[PDB]
Amino acid sequence: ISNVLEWIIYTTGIIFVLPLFVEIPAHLQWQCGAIAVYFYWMNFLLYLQRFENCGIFIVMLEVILKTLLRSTVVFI
Amino acid sequence: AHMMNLGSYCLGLIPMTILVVNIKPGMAFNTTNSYLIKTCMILVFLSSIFGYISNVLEWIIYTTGIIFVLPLFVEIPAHLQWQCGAIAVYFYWMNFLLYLQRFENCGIFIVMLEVILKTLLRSTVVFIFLLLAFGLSFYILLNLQDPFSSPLLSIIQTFSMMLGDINYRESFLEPYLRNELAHPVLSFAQLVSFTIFVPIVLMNLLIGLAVGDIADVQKHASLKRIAMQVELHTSLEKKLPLWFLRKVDQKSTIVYQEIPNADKS
Amino acid sequence: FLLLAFGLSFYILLNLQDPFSSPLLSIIQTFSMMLGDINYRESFLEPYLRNELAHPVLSFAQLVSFTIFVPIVLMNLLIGL
Repeated sequence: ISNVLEWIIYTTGIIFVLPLFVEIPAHLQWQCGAIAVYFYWMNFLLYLQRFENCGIFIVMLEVILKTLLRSTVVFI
Repeated sequence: AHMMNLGSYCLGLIPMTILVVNIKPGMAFNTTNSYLIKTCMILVFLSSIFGYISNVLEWIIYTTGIIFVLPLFVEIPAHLQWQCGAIAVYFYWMNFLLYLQRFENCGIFIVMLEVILKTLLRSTVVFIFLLLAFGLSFYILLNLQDPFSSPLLSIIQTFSMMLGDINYRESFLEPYLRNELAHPVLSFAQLVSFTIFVPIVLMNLLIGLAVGDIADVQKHASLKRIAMQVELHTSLEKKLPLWFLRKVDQKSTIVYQEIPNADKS
Repeated sequence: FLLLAFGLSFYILLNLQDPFSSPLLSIIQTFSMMLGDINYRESFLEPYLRNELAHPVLSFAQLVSFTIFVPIVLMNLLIGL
């Protein structure tokens, strides 16, 4: 749900910008930057869940995706 | 009357086809058949000014038509003119669909398409943040490789990726065996996540909206159509002068796949 | 009439490139393009890096519009019927 997203996003943001305050490998930092961006935005969708125009769209998408995961265990 | 309006638009439509089918793409503006072209050209220039959602379409189409044929009355760059010709053609025809919105055979089809497309645009703002996010993630993981250089290429590429083909599974594999692509461990994960979130689920949901609303329109389709014809005749009746009434009117008629039973209250 | 319109637009933007020479090839090509594969995203990209293809600015727009109006929405509506 939303709170492990709130966890992961911040920690990856931190790795993303530490090397101003230490020396660290450079590629690694750049690497986990990718994850930071991606999770960042997709998380941001759930904030856009609220309002009127979107507000119906996303609940639809979350529910359909949970419906997807039972299927994903059996075709996994 | 109706056809007459179409025709005013029609003697515009067949021109475009003739000019761009007959000659040619490239030439600054080219050699016989010279009359076919002169006639159609002047006819178009005149077909443009007559009148001057649907009205910004009525704006854009005419102005682009004008750029399309000015260089007979000035010197201008040639490629530019040819370029905005493309837009002119495309918008031209798609606009023409809305005139075909009227009548019976089509008359239901298109309202369906416009409504479904508006239903599409809320979705397009929210995956214009989502697909954008994916766009950038793929931007970062493989822009050693070409094409992924620069943001814009990446996002447009992923956009194309939505459709169907992945596609360009000749773009992970070969790097990976090359060992060119950095971050195998993560990147494969990225693609499996990607297919869990756009090729399959998003598409299916969009399909879901499609089916829901189209089903809803067809549920009481007949009224939408007949309300189209009555509306048109009432808003034709009011403008035309009273003395041109009965005639035409028989107020009688000699007599010498229609509408579905299943819908009911 | 609609797919014909698209056919001609792609006719004008990339008929330096082959196949788009002549109307008939173009319209049939776009027709095939409806199905699914774009497909032939090996037909914009490489020109563009070549810098062969004229009108990048507009043309990319043309393809994004195109995918908004046939691969996704039209197909889904036909599915709807």
